[PDB]
Amino acid sequence: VALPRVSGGHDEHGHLEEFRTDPIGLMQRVRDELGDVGTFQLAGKQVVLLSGSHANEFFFRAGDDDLDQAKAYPFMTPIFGHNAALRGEQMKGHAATIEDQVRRMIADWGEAGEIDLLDFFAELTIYTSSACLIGKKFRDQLDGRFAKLYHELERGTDPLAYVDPYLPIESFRRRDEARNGLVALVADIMNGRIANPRDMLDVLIAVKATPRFSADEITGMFISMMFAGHHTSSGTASWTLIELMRHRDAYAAVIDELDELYGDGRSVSFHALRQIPQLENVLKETLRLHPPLIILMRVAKGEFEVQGHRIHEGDLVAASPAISNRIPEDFPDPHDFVPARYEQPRQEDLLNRWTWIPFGAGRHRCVGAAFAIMQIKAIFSVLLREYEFEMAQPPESYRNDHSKMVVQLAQPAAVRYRRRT
Ligand code: HEM
Ligand SMILES: CSCC[C@H](NC(=O)[C@H]1CC[C@@H](C)CC1)C(=O)Nc1ccncc1
Repeated sequence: VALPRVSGGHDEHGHLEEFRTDPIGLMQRVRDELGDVGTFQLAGKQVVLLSGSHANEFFFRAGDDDLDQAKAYPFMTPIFGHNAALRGEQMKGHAATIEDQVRRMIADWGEAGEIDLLDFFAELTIYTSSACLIGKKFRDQLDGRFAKLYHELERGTDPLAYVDPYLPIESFRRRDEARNGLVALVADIMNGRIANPRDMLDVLIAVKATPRFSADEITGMFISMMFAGHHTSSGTASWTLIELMRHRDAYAAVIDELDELYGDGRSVSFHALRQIPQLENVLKETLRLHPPLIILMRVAKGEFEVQGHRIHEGDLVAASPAISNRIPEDFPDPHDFVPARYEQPRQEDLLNRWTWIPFGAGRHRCVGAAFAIMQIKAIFSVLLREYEFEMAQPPESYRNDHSKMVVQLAQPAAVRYRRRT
Protein backbone atom coordinates (compact mmCIF):
# COMPACT_ATOMS: atom_id res chain seq x y z
CA VAL A 1 0.00 0.00 0.00
CA ALA A 2 1.62 3.21 -1.23
CA LEU A 3 1.60 6.25 1.06
CA PRO A 4 0.08 9.53 -0.21
CA ARG A 5 2.53 11.30 -2.54
CA VAL A 6 2.71 15.02 -3.28
CA SER A 7 2.22 16.33 -6.87
CA GLY A 8 5.16 17.12 -9.18
CA GLY A 9 8.56 15.48 -8.81
CA HIS A 10 8.73 14.46 -12.45
CA ASP A 11 12.38 15.58 -12.73
CA GLU A 12 15.27 13.09 -12.94
CA HIS A 13 15.67 12.81 -9.17
CA GLY A 14 11.96 13.13 -8.40
CA HIS A 15 11.34 16.00 -5.99
CA LEU A 16 15.07 16.54 -5.31
CA GLU A 17 15.38 19.41 -7.79
CA GLU A 18 12.46 21.25 -6.21
CA PHE A 19 13.90 20.48 -2.74
CA ARG A 20 17.11 22.18 -3.96
CA THR A 21 15.27 25.36 -5.06
CA ASP A 22 12.20 25.77 -2.85
CA PRO A 23 12.15 23.18 -0.09
CA ILE A 24 9.65 25.13 2.03
CA GLY A 25 7.16 25.41 -0.86
CA LEU A 26 7.56 21.64 -1.46
CA MET A 27 6.93 20.82 2.19
CA GLN A 28 3.91 23.19 2.40
CA ARG A 29 2.45 21.48 -0.67
CA VAL A 30 2.83 18.07 0.99
CA ARG A 31 0.75 19.36 3.89
CA ASP A 32 -1.74 21.29 1.74
CA GLU A 33 -2.47 18.30 -0.55
CA LEU A 34 -2.12 15.36 1.82
CA GLY A 35 -2.41 16.54 5.43
CA ASP A 36 -0.42 15.36 8.47
CA VAL A 37 1.32 12.46 6.70
CA GLY A 38 2.55 12.77 3.11
CA THR A 39 5.59 11.83 1.05
CA PHE A 40 8.02 13.20 -1.49
CA GLN A 41 10.86 11.50 -3.34
CA LEU A 42 14.52 12.48 -2.95
CA ALA A 43 16.37 10.54 -5.65
CA GLY A 44 16.12 6.87 -4.55
CA LYS A 45 14.62 7.70 -1.14
CA GLN A 46 11.03 8.29 -0.04
CA VAL A 47 10.66 10.91 2.70
CA VAL A 48 7.61 10.55 4.96
CA LEU A 49 6.94 14.17 6.01
CA LEU A 50 5.01 14.49 9.28
CA SER A 51 3.23 17.71 10.34
CA GLY A 52 0.74 18.83 12.97
CA SER A 53 0.63 18.15 16.69
CA HIS A 54 -0.35 14.47 16.58
CA ALA A 55 2.20 13.34 13.99
CA ASN A 56 4.93 15.61 15.41
CA GLU A 57 4.35 14.09 18.87
CA PHE A 58 5.10 10.67 17.39
CA PHE A 59 8.23 12.02 15.68
CA PHE A 60 9.66 13.80 18.72
CA ARG A 61 8.87 11.25 21.36
CA ALA A 62 10.58 8.47 19.36
CA GLY A 63 13.96 7.36 20.74
CA ASP A 64 16.90 6.31 18.53
CA ASP A 65 15.71 2.69 18.81
CA ASP A 66 12.58 3.62 16.77
CA LEU A 67 13.64 6.63 14.69
CA ASP A 68 17.41 6.89 14.26
CA GLN A 69 18.73 10.39 13.86
CA ALA A 70 22.41 9.71 13.19
CA LYS A 71 21.93 7.39 10.23
CA ALA A 72 19.87 10.09 8.51
CA TYR A 73 22.92 12.28 8.06
CA PRO A 74 25.58 10.18 6.28
CA PHE A 75 26.43 13.24 4.09
CA MET A 76 28.04 14.99 7.10
CA THR A 77 30.93 12.50 6.93
CA PRO A 78 32.99 14.51 4.38
CA ILE A 79 32.53 17.63 6.52
CA PHE A 80 33.50 16.17 9.91
CA GLY A 81 35.93 13.63 8.41
CA HIS A 82 29.77 19.74 23.59
CA ASN A 83 28.25 19.27 27.02
CA ALA A 84 31.36 20.43 28.94
CA ALA A 85 30.99 23.97 27.62
CA LEU A 86 27.21 24.03 27.94
CA ARG A 87 27.15 23.55 31.71
CA GLY A 88 25.11 26.26 33.44
CA GLU A 89 28.09 27.18 35.64
CA GLN A 90 30.06 28.12 32.53
CA MET A 91 27.33 30.34 31.09
CA LYS A 92 28.34 33.45 32.98
CA GLY A 93 31.86 33.21 31.59
CA HIS A 94 30.53 32.56 28.09
CA ALA A 95 28.33 35.66 28.23
CA ALA A 96 31.40 37.70 29.13
CA THR A 97 33.32 36.02 26.28
CA ILE A 98 30.59 36.80 23.81
CA GLU A 99 30.37 40.43 24.93
CA ASP A 100 34.13 40.66 24.35
CA GLN A 101 33.90 39.17 20.87
CA VAL A 102 31.17 41.56 19.82
CA ARG A 103 33.09 44.58 21.03
CA ARG A 104 36.10 43.30 19.10
CA MET A 105 34.03 42.98 15.90
CA ILE A 106 32.61 46.51 16.10
CA ALA A 107 35.82 48.15 17.33
CA ASP A 108 36.46 49.69 13.88
CA TRP A 109 32.89 50.74 13.05
CA GLY A 110 33.32 54.40 14.04
CA GLU A 111 30.43 56.88 13.86
CA ALA A 112 28.54 55.35 10.95
CA GLY A 113 28.81 52.87 8.11
CA GLU A 114 27.32 49.86 6.32
CA ILE A 115 27.71 46.11 6.98
CA ASP A 116 26.49 42.92 5.27
CA LEU A 117 24.64 40.81 7.81
CA LEU A 118 25.87 37.43 6.59
CA ASP A 119 29.51 38.55 6.46
CA PHE A 120 29.20 40.17 9.90
CA PHE A 121 27.27 37.50 11.81
CA ALA A 122 28.94 34.56 10.13
CA GLU A 123 32.33 35.87 11.18
CA LEU A 124 31.25 36.94 14.67
CA THR A 125 29.76 33.57 15.43
CA ILE A 126 32.98 31.81 14.43
CA TYR A 127 34.69 33.87 17.11
CA THR A 128 32.05 33.34 19.79
CA SER A 129 31.84 29.60 19.05
CA SER A 130 35.58 28.95 19.00
CA ALA A 131 36.25 31.07 22.10
CA CYS A 132 33.46 29.54 24.13
CA LEU A 133 33.85 25.90 23.02
CA ILE A 134 37.59 25.53 22.38
CA GLY A 135 39.13 28.46 24.22
CA LYS A 136 40.09 32.07 24.02
CA LYS A 137 43.72 31.16 23.33
CA PHE A 138 42.64 29.20 20.25
CA ARG A 139 40.23 31.90 19.09
CA ASP A 140 42.95 34.48 19.33
CA GLN A 141 44.94 32.56 16.74
CA LEU A 142 42.02 32.61 14.33
CA ASP A 143 41.21 35.33 11.81
CA GLY A 144 38.86 35.95 8.86
CA ARG A 145 40.39 33.07 6.85
CA PHE A 146 38.94 30.50 9.25
CA ALA A 147 35.43 31.95 8.86
CA LYS A 148 35.64 32.03 5.07
CA LEU A 149 36.74 28.38 4.98
CA TYR A 150 34.13 27.28 7.52
CA HIS A 151 31.43 28.89 5.34
CA GLU A 152 32.58 26.94 2.28
CA LEU A 153 32.37 23.81 4.39
CA GLU A 154 28.71 24.64 5.24
CA ARG A 155 28.01 25.30 1.58
CA GLY A 156 29.02 21.65 0.91
CA THR A 157 25.53 20.40 1.79
CA ASP A 158 23.69 20.44 -1.58
CA PRO A 159 20.79 17.91 -1.38
CA LEU A 160 22.53 16.04 -4.26
CA ALA A 161 24.37 14.41 -1.30
CA TYR A 162 21.28 12.16 -1.16
CA VAL A 163 22.46 10.82 -4.50
CA ASP A 164 26.13 10.68 -3.42
CA PRO A 165 28.11 12.99 -1.09
CA TYR A 166 31.14 12.48 -3.39
CA LEU A 167 29.82 13.62 -6.82
CA PRO A 168 32.12 15.78 -9.02
CA ILE A 169 30.18 19.00 -8.53
CA GLU A 170 31.84 22.29 -7.77
CA SER A 171 30.31 22.79 -4.32
CA PHE A 172 31.58 19.39 -3.17
CA ARG A 173 35.04 20.13 -4.61
CA ARG A 174 35.00 23.41 -2.70
CA ARG A 175 33.82 21.65 0.45
CA ASP A 176 36.76 19.24 0.32
CA GLU A 177 39.25 22.01 -0.47
CA ALA A 178 37.87 24.16 2.38
CA ARG A 179 38.27 21.25 4.83
CA ASN A 180 41.86 20.90 3.60
CA GLY A 181 42.37 24.63 4.22
CA LEU A 182 41.10 24.31 7.77
CA VAL A 183 43.44 21.38 8.54
CA ALA A 184 46.31 23.56 7.29
CA LEU A 185 45.28 26.49 9.51
CA VAL A 186 45.16 24.13 12.49
CA ALA A 187 48.54 22.59 11.57
CA ASP A 188 50.10 26.09 11.49
CA ILE A 189 48.65 26.78 14.92
CA MET A 190 50.06 23.56 16.38
CA ASN A 191 53.42 24.36 14.81
CA GLY A 192 53.47 27.85 16.30
CA ARG A 193 52.71 26.38 19.71
CA ILE A 194 55.77 24.10 19.50
CA ALA A 195 58.10 26.98 18.83
CA ASN A 196 56.53 29.42 21.26
CA PRO A 197 54.89 28.01 24.40
CA ARG A 198 46.15 25.74 28.36
CA ASP A 199 43.18 24.84 26.22
CA MET A 200 41.52 21.97 24.51
CA LEU A 201 44.10 22.04 21.71
CA ASP A 202 46.90 21.59 24.32
CA VAL A 203 45.18 18.58 25.91
CA LEU A 204 44.81 16.99 22.49
CA ILE A 205 48.40 17.74 21.43
CA ALA A 206 49.71 16.10 24.63
CA VAL A 207 47.99 12.78 23.94
CA LYS A 208 50.33 9.98 22.84
CA ALA A 209 50.10 6.44 21.46
CA THR A 210 54.45 9.54 19.16
CA PRO A 211 51.60 12.11 19.17
CA ARG A 212 48.26 10.28 19.11
CA PHE A 213 46.43 12.97 17.10
CA SER A 214 47.10 14.46 13.65
CA ALA A 215 46.07 18.00 12.55
CA ASP A 216 43.43 16.32 10.38
CA GLU A 217 41.91 14.46 13.39
CA ILE A 218 42.00 17.53 15.59
CA THR A 219 40.46 19.75 12.91
CA GLY A 220 37.63 17.22 12.53
CA MET A 221 36.97 17.33 16.23
CA PHE A 222 36.84 21.15 16.22
CA ILE A 223 34.68 21.30 13.08
CA SER A 224 32.17 18.93 14.70
CA MET A 225 32.20 20.88 18.00
CA MET A 226 31.37 24.19 16.21
CA PHE A 227 28.96 22.99 13.55
CA ALA A 228 25.57 22.74 15.24
CA GLY A 229 25.80 26.19 16.78
CA HIS A 230 27.41 28.14 14.00
CA HIS A 231 25.05 28.65 11.09
CA THR A 232 22.05 28.44 13.39
CA SER A 233 23.25 31.26 15.68
CA SER A 234 24.58 33.30 12.74
CA GLY A 235 21.26 33.18 10.90
CA THR A 236 19.18 33.71 14.02
CA ALA A 237 21.22 36.85 14.86
CA SER A 238 20.75 38.18 11.34
CA TRP A 239 17.01 37.55 11.32
CA THR A 240 16.53 39.03 14.85
CA LEU A 241 18.13 42.24 13.58
CA ILE A 242 16.13 42.18 10.34
CA GLU A 243 12.83 41.72 12.24
CA LEU A 244 13.67 44.53 14.66
CA MET A 245 14.33 46.92 11.73
CA ARG A 246 11.11 45.79 10.02
CA HIS A 247 9.10 46.40 13.19
CA ARG A 248 10.26 49.70 14.67
CA ASP A 249 7.69 49.51 17.48
CA ALA A 250 9.27 46.26 18.71
CA TYR A 251 12.76 47.75 18.22
CA ALA A 252 11.83 50.81 20.34
CA ALA A 253 10.40 48.62 23.07
CA VAL A 254 13.61 46.50 23.15
CA ILE A 255 15.85 49.59 23.40
CA ASP A 256 13.77 51.04 26.22
CA GLU A 257 13.95 47.72 28.05
CA LEU A 258 17.74 47.32 27.61
CA ASP A 259 18.35 50.85 28.84
CA GLU A 260 16.16 50.26 31.93
CA LEU A 261 17.60 46.86 32.71
CA TYR A 262 21.26 47.85 32.43
CA GLY A 263 20.52 50.83 34.69
CA ASP A 264 21.23 48.54 37.65
CA GLY A 265 24.92 48.73 36.69
CA ARG A 266 25.34 44.96 36.29
CA SER A 267 27.29 43.48 33.37
CA VAL A 268 26.10 41.63 30.25
CA SER A 269 27.37 38.45 31.98
CA PHE A 270 24.64 39.05 34.61
CA HIS A 271 21.82 40.22 32.37
CA ALA A 272 22.27 37.80 29.49
CA LEU A 273 21.45 34.99 31.98
CA ARG A 274 18.28 36.67 33.20
CA GLN A 275 14.98 37.86 31.76
CA ILE A 276 15.06 40.47 28.96
CA PRO A 277 11.42 39.96 28.04
CA GLN A 278 10.80 42.13 24.98
CA LEU A 279 14.03 40.95 23.33
CA GLU A 280 13.24 37.34 24.21
CA ASN A 281 9.79 37.57 22.64
CA VAL A 282 11.26 39.11 19.51
CA LEU A 283 13.75 36.19 19.44
CA LYS A 284 10.97 33.63 19.89
CA GLU A 285 8.95 35.16 17.02
CA THR A 286 12.08 35.35 14.84
CA LEU A 287 12.75 31.63 15.43
CA ARG A 288 9.12 30.76 14.70
CA LEU A 289 9.20 32.58 11.33
CA HIS A 290 12.82 31.81 10.39
CA PRO A 291 13.78 28.48 11.96
CA PRO A 292 17.35 27.80 10.84
CA LEU A 293 16.69 24.03 10.64
CA ILE A 294 13.74 23.77 8.24
CA ILE A 295 13.58 19.96 8.14
CA LEU A 296 14.67 17.28 10.69
CA MET A 297 15.48 13.71 9.50
CA ARG A 298 15.35 10.20 10.90
CA VAL A 299 15.62 6.65 9.55
CA ALA A 300 12.82 4.33 10.69
CA LYS A 301 14.22 1.29 12.56
CA GLY A 302 10.83 -0.48 12.73
CA GLU A 303 7.22 -0.54 11.54
CA PHE A 304 4.93 2.21 12.86
CA GLU A 305 1.47 3.52 12.07
CA VAL A 306 0.59 7.20 12.14
CA GLN A 307 -3.02 8.08 11.48
CA GLY A 308 -3.64 4.87 9.53
CA HIS A 309 -0.44 5.28 7.51
CA ARG A 310 2.29 2.69 7.79
CA ILE A 311 5.94 3.70 8.11
CA HIS A 312 8.36 0.88 7.18
CA GLU A 313 11.81 -0.03 8.42
CA GLY A 314 14.40 2.00 6.53
CA ASP A 315 11.98 4.79 5.58
CA LEU A 316 13.26 8.37 5.90
CA VAL A 317 10.89 10.22 8.21
CA ALA A 318 10.94 14.03 8.60
CA ALA A 319 9.39 16.82 10.59
CA SER A 320 9.49 20.49 9.54
CA PRO A 321 9.83 23.43 11.87
CA ALA A 322 9.36 25.70 8.79
CA ILE A 323 5.88 24.31 8.17
CA SER A 324 4.78 23.37 11.68
CA ASN A 325 5.70 26.77 13.09
CA ARG A 326 3.11 28.40 10.78
CA ILE A 327 0.12 26.04 11.20
CA PRO A 328 -2.74 28.57 11.22
CA GLU A 329 -4.92 26.74 13.76
CA ASP A 330 -2.06 26.85 16.29
CA PHE A 331 -0.55 30.27 15.55
CA PRO A 332 -3.24 32.86 14.70
CA ASP A 333 -2.04 35.00 11.77
CA PRO A 334 0.99 32.72 11.29
CA HIS A 335 2.78 34.88 8.71
CA ASP A 336 2.71 37.93 10.96
CA PHE A 337 5.41 39.08 13.33
CA VAL A 338 3.67 39.19 16.73
CA PRO A 339 6.06 38.95 19.69
CA ALA A 340 2.97 39.43 21.95
CA ARG A 341 2.20 35.74 21.12
CA TYR A 342 4.72 34.78 23.85
CA GLU A 343 3.67 37.18 26.58
CA GLN A 344 2.41 35.61 29.79
CA PRO A 345 -1.28 35.66 28.94
CA ARG A 346 -0.83 33.93 25.52
CA GLN A 347 2.36 31.82 25.66
CA GLU A 348 1.92 30.25 22.21
CA ASP A 349 5.33 28.56 22.40
CA LEU A 350 4.44 26.73 25.57
CA LEU A 351 0.89 25.85 24.60
CA ASN A 352 1.90 24.36 21.26
CA ARG A 353 4.39 21.84 22.60
CA TRP A 354 4.56 19.73 19.43
CA THR A 355 4.28 22.44 16.78
CA TRP A 356 6.34 25.39 18.09
CA ILE A 357 9.54 23.57 17.18
CA PRO A 358 12.46 25.84 16.20
CA PHE A 359 14.47 23.96 18.84
CA GLY A 360 12.76 20.62 18.31
CA ALA A 361 10.92 18.83 21.06
CA GLY A 362 10.89 15.63 23.17
CA ARG A 363 13.89 13.29 23.09
CA HIS A 364 16.25 15.30 20.84
CA ARG A 365 15.26 18.84 21.93
CA CYS A 366 18.14 21.29 21.43
CA VAL A 367 20.66 21.04 24.19
CA GLY A 368 22.32 24.23 22.86
CA ALA A 369 19.12 26.29 23.28
CA ALA A 370 20.03 27.98 26.57
CA PHE A 371 23.47 28.87 25.17
CA ALA A 372 21.97 30.13 21.93
CA ILE A 373 19.39 32.32 23.69
CA MET A 374 22.04 33.72 26.07
CA GLN A 375 24.25 34.42 23.06
CA ILE A 376 21.54 36.45 21.32
CA LYS A 377 20.85 38.39 24.53
CA ALA A 378 24.59 39.12 24.95
CA ILE A 379 25.11 40.15 21.33
CA PHE A 380 22.14 42.53 21.13
CA SER A 381 22.76 43.90 24.65
CA VAL A 382 25.98 45.20 23.13
CA LEU A 383 24.91 46.08 19.59
CA LEU A 384 21.62 47.82 20.34
CA ARG A 385 23.06 49.99 23.09
CA GLU A 386 26.04 51.12 21.06
CA TYR A 387 24.53 51.52 17.56
CA GLU A 388 21.26 52.24 15.74
CA PHE A 389 20.51 50.12 12.64
CA GLU A 390 18.53 50.76 9.44
CA MET A 391 17.88 48.67 6.34
CA ALA A 392 19.95 49.73 3.27
CA GLN A 393 17.74 47.68 0.94
CA PRO A 394 14.01 47.06 0.58
CA PRO A 395 12.63 45.35 3.68
CA GLU A 396 11.17 42.47 1.64
CA SER A 397 14.50 41.79 -0.08
CA TYR A 398 16.13 40.12 2.91
CA ARG A 399 15.73 36.38 2.36
CA ASN A 400 17.37 33.02 2.98
CA ASP A 401 19.22 31.00 0.41
CA HIS A 402 17.75 27.49 0.45
CA SER A 403 20.03 25.90 -2.18
CA LYS A 404 21.96 23.88 0.43
CA MET A 405 20.74 21.77 3.31
CA VAL A 406 22.46 24.28 5.61
CA VAL A 407 20.31 27.37 5.32
CA GLN A 408 22.09 30.71 5.04
CA LEU A 409 21.03 34.28 4.67
CA ALA A 410 21.24 35.29 1.03
CA GLN A 411 23.41 38.19 0.01
CA PRO A 412 23.19 41.07 -0.21
CA ALA A 413 21.87 41.87 3.25
CA ALA A 414 23.10 45.48 3.62
CA VAL A 415 22.43 47.39 6.83
CA ARG A 416 23.41 50.92 7.93
CA TYR A 417 24.60 51.72 11.41
CA ARG A 418 25.17 54.93 13.34
CA ARG A 419 26.37 55.44 16.90
CA ARG A 420 23.59 56.08 19.40
CA THR A 421 23.93 59.46 21.18
C1 HEM B 1 19.44 29.19 17.38
C2 HEM B 1 20.30 28.16 17.39
C3 HEM B 1 19.86 26.70 17.31
C4 HEM B 1 18.74 26.18 16.74
C5 HEM B 1 17.62 26.97 16.04
C6 HEM B 1 18.80 24.75 16.98
C7 HEM B 1 17.86 23.84 16.55
C8 HEM B 1 17.79 22.53 16.97
C9 HEM B 1 16.73 21.57 16.61
C10 HEM B 1 15.51 21.91 15.73
C11 HEM B 1 17.03 20.41 17.23
C12 HEM B 1 16.27 19.06 17.19
C13 HEM B 1 16.92 18.24 16.07
C14 HEM B 1 16.16 16.98 15.69
O1 HEM B 1 15.15 16.64 16.35
O2 HEM B 1 16.59 16.33 14.69
C15 HEM B 1 18.27 20.58 17.96
C16 HEM B 1 18.87 19.58 18.69
C17 HEM B 1 20.18 19.62 19.12
N1 HEM B 1 21.02 20.72 19.09
FE1 HEM B 1 20.49 22.63 18.39
N2 HEM B 1 20.00 24.45 17.63
C18 HEM B 1 20.66 25.63 17.87
C19 HEM B 1 21.87 25.78 18.53
C20 HEM B 1 22.60 24.75 19.01
C21 HEM B 1 23.91 24.85 19.65
C22 HEM B 1 24.60 26.18 19.94
C23 HEM B 1 24.32 23.62 19.97
C24 HEM B 1 25.63 23.15 20.66
C25 HEM B 1 26.38 24.03 21.35
C26 HEM B 1 23.30 22.70 19.50
C27 HEM B 1 23.35 21.34 19.63
C28 HEM B 1 22.31 20.45 19.54
C29 HEM B 1 22.38 19.05 19.88
C30 HEM B 1 23.57 18.23 20.44
C31 HEM B 1 20.98 18.50 19.60
C32 HEM B 1 20.55 17.04 19.80
C33 HEM B 1 19.95 16.88 21.18
C34 HEM B 1 19.75 15.39 21.38
O3 HEM B 1 19.91 14.61 20.39
O4 HEM B 1 19.45 15.00 22.55
N3 HEM B 1 22.26 23.43 18.92
N4 HEM B 1 18.71 21.87 17.77
C1 LIG C 1 21.02 18.79 6.77
S1 LIG C 1 22.34 19.96 6.72
C2 LIG C 1 23.21 19.55 8.20
C3 LIG C 1 22.56 20.12 9.47
C4 LIG C 1 23.46 19.85 10.67
N1 LIG C 1 23.23 18.50 11.21
C5 LIG C 1 24.21 17.93 11.94
O1 LIG C 1 25.26 18.50 12.15
C6 LIG C 1 24.07 16.58 12.60
C7 LIG C 1 24.65 15.39 11.85
C8 LIG C 1 24.37 14.09 12.61
C9 LIG C 1 23.87 14.29 14.04
C10 LIG C 1 23.55 12.94 14.66
C11 LIG C 1 22.64 15.19 14.10
C12 LIG C 1 22.64 16.30 13.05
C13 LIG C 1 23.22 20.85 11.80
O2 LIG C 1 23.72 21.96 11.79
N2 LIG C 1 22.43 20.37 12.77
C14 LIG C 1 22.03 20.97 13.98
C15 LIG C 1 22.23 22.31 14.33
C16 LIG C 1 21.81 22.77 15.60
N3 LIG C 1 21.25 21.92 16.47
C17 LIG C 1 21.06 20.64 16.14
C18 LIG C 1 21.45 20.13 14.90
